[PDB]
Amino acid sequence: ALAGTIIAGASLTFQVLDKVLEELGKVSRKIAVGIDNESGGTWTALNAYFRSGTTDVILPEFVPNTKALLYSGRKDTGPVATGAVAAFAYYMSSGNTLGVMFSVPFDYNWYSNWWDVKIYSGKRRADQGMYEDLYYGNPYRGDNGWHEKNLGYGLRMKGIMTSAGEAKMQIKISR
Amino acid sequence: ALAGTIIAGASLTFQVLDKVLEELGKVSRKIAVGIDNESGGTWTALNAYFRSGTTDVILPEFVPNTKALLYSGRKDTGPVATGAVAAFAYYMSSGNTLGVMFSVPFDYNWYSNWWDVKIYSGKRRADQGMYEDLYYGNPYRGDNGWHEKNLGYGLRMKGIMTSAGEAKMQIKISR
Amino acid sequence: ALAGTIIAGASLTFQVLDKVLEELGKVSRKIAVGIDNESGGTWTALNAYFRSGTTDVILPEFVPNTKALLYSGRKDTGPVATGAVAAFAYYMSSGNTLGVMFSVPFDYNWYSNWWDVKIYSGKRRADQGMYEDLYYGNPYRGDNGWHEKNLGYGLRMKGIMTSAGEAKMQIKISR
Amino acid sequence: ALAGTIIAGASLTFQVLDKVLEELGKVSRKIAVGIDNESGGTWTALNAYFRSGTTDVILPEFVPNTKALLYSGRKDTGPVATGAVAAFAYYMSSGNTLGVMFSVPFDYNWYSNWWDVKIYSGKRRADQGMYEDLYYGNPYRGDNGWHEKNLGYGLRMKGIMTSAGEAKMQIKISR
Amino acid sequence: ALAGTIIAGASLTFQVLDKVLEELGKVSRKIAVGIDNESGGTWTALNAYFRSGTTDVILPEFVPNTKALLYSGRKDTGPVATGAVAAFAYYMSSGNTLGVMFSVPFDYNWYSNWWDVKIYSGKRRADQGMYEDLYYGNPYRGDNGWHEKNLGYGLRMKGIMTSAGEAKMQIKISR
Amino acid sequence: ALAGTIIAGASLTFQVLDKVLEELGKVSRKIAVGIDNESGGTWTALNAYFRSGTTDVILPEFVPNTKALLYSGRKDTGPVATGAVAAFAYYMSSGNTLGVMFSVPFDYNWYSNWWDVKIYSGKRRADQGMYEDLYYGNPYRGDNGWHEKNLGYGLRMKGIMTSAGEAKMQIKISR
Amino acid sequence: ALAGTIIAGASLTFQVLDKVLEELGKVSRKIAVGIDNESGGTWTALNAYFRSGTTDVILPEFVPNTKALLYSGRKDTGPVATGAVAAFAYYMSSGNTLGVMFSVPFDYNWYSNWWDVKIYSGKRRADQGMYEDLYYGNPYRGDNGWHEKNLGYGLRMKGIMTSAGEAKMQIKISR
Amino acid sequence: ALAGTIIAGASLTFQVLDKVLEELGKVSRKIAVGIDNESGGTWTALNAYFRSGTTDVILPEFVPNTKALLYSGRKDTGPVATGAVAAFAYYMSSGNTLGVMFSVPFDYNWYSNWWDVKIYSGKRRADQGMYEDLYYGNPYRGDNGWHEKNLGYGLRMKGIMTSAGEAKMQIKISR
Ligand SMILES: CC(C)CCC[C@@H](C)[C@H]1CC[C@H]2[C@@H]3CC=C4C[C@@H](O)CC[C@]4(C)[C@H]3CC[C@]12C
Ligand SMILES: CC(C)CCC[C@@H](C)[C@H]1CC[C@H]2[C@@H]3CC=C4C[C@@H](O)CC[C@]4(C)[C@H]3CC[C@]12C
Ligand SMILES: CC(C)CCC[C@@H](C)[C@H]1CC[C@H]2[C@@H]3CC=C4C[C@@H](O)CC[C@]4(C)[C@H]3CC[C@]12C
Ligand SMILES: CC(C)CCC[C@@H](C)[C@H]1CC[C@H]2[C@@H]3CC=C4C[C@@H](O)CC[C@]4(C)[C@H]3CC[C@]12C
Ligand SMILES: CC(C)CCC[C@@H](C)[C@H]1CC[C@H]2[C@@H]3CC=C4C[C@@H](O)CC[C@]4(C)[C@H]3CC[C@]12C
Ligand SMILES: CC(C)CCC[C@@H](C)[C@H]1CC[C@H]2[C@@H]3CC=C4C[C@@H](O)CC[C@]4(C)[C@H]3CC[C@]12C
Repeated sequence: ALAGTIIAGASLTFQVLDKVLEELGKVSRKIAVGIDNESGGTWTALNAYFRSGTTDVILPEFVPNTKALLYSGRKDTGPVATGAVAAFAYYMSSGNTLGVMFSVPFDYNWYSNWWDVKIYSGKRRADQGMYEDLYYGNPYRGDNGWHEKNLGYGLRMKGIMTSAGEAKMQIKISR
Repeated sequence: ALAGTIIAGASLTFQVLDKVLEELGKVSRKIAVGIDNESGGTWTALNAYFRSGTTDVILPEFVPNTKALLYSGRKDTGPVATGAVAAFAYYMSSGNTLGVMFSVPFDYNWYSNWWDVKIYSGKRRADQGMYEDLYYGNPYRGDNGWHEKNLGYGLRMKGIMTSAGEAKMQIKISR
Repeated sequence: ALAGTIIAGASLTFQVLDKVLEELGKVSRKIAVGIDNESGGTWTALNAYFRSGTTDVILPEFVPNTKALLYSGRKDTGPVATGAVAAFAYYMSSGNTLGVMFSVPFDYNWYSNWWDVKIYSGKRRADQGMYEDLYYGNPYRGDNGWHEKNLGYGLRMKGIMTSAGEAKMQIKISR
Repeated sequence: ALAGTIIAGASLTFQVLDKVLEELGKVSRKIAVGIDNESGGTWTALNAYFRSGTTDVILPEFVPNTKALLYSGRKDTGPVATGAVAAFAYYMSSGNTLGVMFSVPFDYNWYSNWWDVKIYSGKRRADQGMYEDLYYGNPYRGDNGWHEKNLGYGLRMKGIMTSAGEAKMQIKISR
Repeated sequence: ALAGTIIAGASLTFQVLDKVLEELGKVSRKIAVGIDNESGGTWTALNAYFRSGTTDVILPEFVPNTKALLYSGRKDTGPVATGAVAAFAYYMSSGNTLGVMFSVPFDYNWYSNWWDVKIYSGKRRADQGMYEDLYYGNPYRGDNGWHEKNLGYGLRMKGIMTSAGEAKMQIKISR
Repeated sequence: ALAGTIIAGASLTFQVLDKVLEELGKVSRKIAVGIDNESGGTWTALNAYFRSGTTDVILPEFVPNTKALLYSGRKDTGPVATGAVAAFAYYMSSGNTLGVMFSVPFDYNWYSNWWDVKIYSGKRRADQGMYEDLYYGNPYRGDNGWHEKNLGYGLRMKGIMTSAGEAKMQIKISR
Repeated sequence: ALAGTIIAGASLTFQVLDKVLEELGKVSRKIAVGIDNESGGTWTALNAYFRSGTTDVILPEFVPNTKALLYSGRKDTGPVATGAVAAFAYYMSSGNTLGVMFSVPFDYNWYSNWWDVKIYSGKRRADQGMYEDLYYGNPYRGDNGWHEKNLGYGLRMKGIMTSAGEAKMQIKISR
Repeated sequence: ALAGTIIAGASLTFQVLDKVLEELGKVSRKIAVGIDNESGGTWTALNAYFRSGTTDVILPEFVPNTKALLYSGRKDTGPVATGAVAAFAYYMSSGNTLGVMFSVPFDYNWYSNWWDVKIYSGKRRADQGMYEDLYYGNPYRGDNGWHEKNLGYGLRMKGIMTSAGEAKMQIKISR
């Protein structure tokens, strides 16, 4: 009976697809970001632009001097094969913008964790352009290594990002 | 046997529908709203009009000056493909109405999170008209970005709404 | 074999009915009622008449002045397609009766939440007549909106009822 | 094969009976009873006679003046279609017996909650006769309403019983 | 095929027996016994003789005057259709023995709860003879009723036993 | 098909054996032993010899005068039809050995709980011989009864063992 | 159909192997070792050599005089039929090495628990040679018995090991 | 029917693969690392290079003198047959680099736990070269044994690594 075999095959297809979707839904991609502000002035949040994923918290409005920013991101809920990729911008009291990019990809056999920090002149909101500038420029690997560079404008950066799918990023901005 | 194949196909259909309804019922759409009142006077609640969804709390009767409003909304219980969309109104002591709209849709490949704040002359209750004015005017995206505008009548607004299906919205109204 | 097909169909019927009855039993209809008494005298409970549903608490015997009544209702246990509909009466010290109606229906595509408050001359127990008077008169919608009216006899009402199947109602009676 | 069809039908019958017995065993009928004693003297327990059901507590030996009796009853354990129906007796210090009846039936489309209180001359134990006198006399409905009557011998009663299958009963006996 | 039908029937038999044995194993028969000693002297435990069942505690060695005995019994573990039936004996300081019998049967449509208290001259250990004397004499029903009698030797008893399969017994021995 | 019937019968056999082994592994046999030492001197542990079962605690090294020994035993883990049977020895300061035997069998329709206490001249370790001397001599039944005897050497014993598969034994040794 | 019978048999084989591997994985073999040091000097850990199994703790670096060593071992994770067998060595301040062997086998119908303690001249690391010397010499049984011997060099040992698969070992080394 | 047998075999294959992937995902490989710094100066983290696995913590930025480093590593999430293998580097205040390697493999019948510590001239980041130098040089086995060596530059090392798949490593660096 053709119909009986079709029903058996459709049932097997249903079981396999159910398992596959459950597996895809259990994949975890998220990041916890901490940034120390020793720049000498308050930071004012502009926006976070998520190329992939979303967040369960609002971008904290202010980061006073000698205080820390706590932020986080995660992939979209469900069996969707995307990660947590974003760039966010804080307007500094010195009159320039601190842009921070992270990328925690879904497919780890084509991509890796990446991150970068840059200073943009004036007031600059995070968007796809800023994310492309940070990601396709010279970003750091999320390689469990500490990295240091002069940001310019009398500011320097020191930070690290882990290599895990549930990533941690720690950065200090100093003057 | 035709009847046996019909019964097998019906059993498979029942399994598939049970799975689909369970997944539809597991979709989460909700919003938590905080509004700081620095206008210089008490706010008196008028009403919340839900275009979609409902709420587990009553609209707080009063918001005193320098205090905050806590409110929330959620989608309807069950496998129903709708979100949490509403506009609510607070009569301010200055004699005008603060109207706030949020939209957290169900289907995110056609819609996005949106929100807006406006002041209406006199005492004005939230209804479908207020929701349409806010949503089909010039609303902000729930895009994880802070936005500021002059509300008029000596009042200004600064706020943010996240992009998640479980959204957070934070607004401060200031004079 | 006719008997074998009958057994297979009966088994499928049993599975479907089991699921349907479980789903019907999971539907939740309940209400939490709070009423502030600022009338200037004690209220004495008469009775609550439930058109639909029941309650897990006794109608509180007294509500002193400046105190609040806490009451609740819910639908009947099991896969029964009814809601929580009632009218209850408190004898006020002024010599008249405060009647309160709520309706939280089961089927939300034919009915909505409704509520009302009225004052009846003398001592009047809640019954089907009082429920019909409140429900088929000019009741308020449970629309997440605050409503105000003069009850008469030097008393006024201000209250709100939410639109959810698990509803909250808040009322204040004032003089 | 006749035997194979008999075995299939027997398996279906066993599944259906298992389901039915589980549901019958999940039905809950019970009552929690509180009685305030303001008669001016101690009450001494005589006995509780359960027409249906049983109890997890002993009838409290004494109820001193200005104290309260806490008692309870429940239906029999298992898939048995019976409720919690009883009459219990307390010998009052005045020399007469306070008899209290409650009925929380199993089948609510033939029966309802009922209760009553009476005083019997002298010392009188609860039995089937007392239960029949209270139940087939003029009992109150467990209808969420407060009721008052003069018990005689200088005593009066005020009480209420809820309409739920998990019932609450509150009575005060006063002089 | 005869063998295939035999395997199908044996599988159904195994399922039915598994369910029946589980149900039999879930039946609960136990008793909690409290006895107040106001006799004027210490009691010294002799033994408890269990006609049915066993216990999870040792018979307390002594019961001083104005103190209480706490004891318990239960049916045997597993799908065995027996109850908790025992008689236990305490040697009183006056030189005679207090024997106490309880019976909590398994099959409640042939038996009921029963209990009794007696005083035996001298030192008398509990055995089958004592249990038969108490059970087949004039025992009290576990009927939720308080009972009183003169034990003799200047001692009297007042006690009660509930009618449940998880029974409570409370007795006071007084002089 | 012979092979298909063999496979069906083997599957049924595997199910039955799995159930039987699970039930056998759920049988509980254990004992908790307390021994009060009022002999006037310290006891020094020699050894415990387990005819059946084992223990989760070490034999306490010393039991000082007026202190108590806590010990325990249990049946072997798994679906093995054996109980907790042992004899253990404490060398008393008076120069003789206190030997204690307990038996909590697996199969209760052939065996019963038994226990005994004896004093052996000099220093004597527990072994199969000591266990046989105590068990096949004149042991007490674990029958929920207190028993007393003169141990000799100026020492006497009073103790009790319960009849349960999870047994409790309490002994006091006195001088 | 040969293929269908092969598939049915392979499925049964899979079920049986899954159960067997789960059973093997639940077998527990572990040991907790405590050693009191009353030798008069500090012990310095050298190494533990595991003939079978592993450990979740590091060999404690030092055991000061009048302090205790806490160590543990266990069998390898998974359905592997091996136990917890080891010898470990502590260099004593007197210039010689304390070697301790334990064996907790997997298969208890061919092996038993064993243990021993020895002193080796000089500094001697634990290895297969030391384990063979202790295990194939004259080791003590883990028989729930206390054992005493003169270790030499002015030192003596007193200890005990239980007979369980989850074993406890207590040893004191004294001078 | 060829298609029916193919579907049955595919269903069995899917069950077997599901079981195998679940078991592979349950394998646990991780390491917890503690390093005491008694060198006389602060350590500054450079980086950790993971040949296999990843980590849930960032490499601690600094290790002050007389303080300890806490670090950890684990295998990649999912049914991937790899372990936790890494080398990490701390720049010491003396001007040289402390490099530490650990290896906790997945397949224990081809590999074993290994570890090593070395000092490299100047500032030297961990990479594949450092890992190869440590692992294919003369590393210590994670064999539950303490090991000591002179690191040079006036520094010495003493440490231990356990043999478990959930490994612990303790090292002290001293001057
Ligand atoms: C072959 C037979 C059994 C098909 C029966 C039609 C099924 C597929 C139809 C009938 C009723 C339908 C539902 C009706 C209403 C809703 C609520 C809506 O917000 C989302 C879709 C959902 C949940 C529909 C899903 C599809 C549905 C279950
Ligand atoms: C076809 C065969 C298997 C039918 C067997 C008859 C079944 C349906 C009968 C036999 C015994 C019956 C039970 C006997 C006693 C009680 C207790 C009563 O308070 C509620 C009904 C209940 C629980 C009955 C339900 C129906 C029942 C289980
Ligand atoms: C067709 C074949 C498999 C039938 C085998 C007979 C079955 C039904 C018999 C054999 C042994 C029996 C058990 C033997 C002992 C007891 C303990 C008693 O206190 C209650 C009944 C109970 C639990 C019996 C229930 C019925 C029983 C399980
Ligand atoms: C038809 C084939 C599969 C039958 C195989 C024989 C079965 C029934 C036999 C083989 C080994 C046996 C077990 C061997 C040892 C023990 C430990 C003993 O203390 C209780 C019984 C128990 C648990 C036996 C139960 C019965 C048993 C499982
Ligand atoms: C008919 C086919 C499927 C049979 C395949 C052979 C099976 C029975 C064999 C192959 C590999 C074997 C395992 C190999 C290794 C171990 C670890 C050892 O410490 C205990 C036994 C155990 C767990 C073996 C059990 C039996 C085993 C699973
Ligand atoms: C008959 C058909 C369905 C066979 C399909 C091939 C199966 C057996 C193959 C295809 C892909 C394979 C996997 C690919 C990658 C990995 C990660 C590796 O670290 C461990 C093995 C594992 C998990 C492989 C296991 C075997 C695997 C699942």
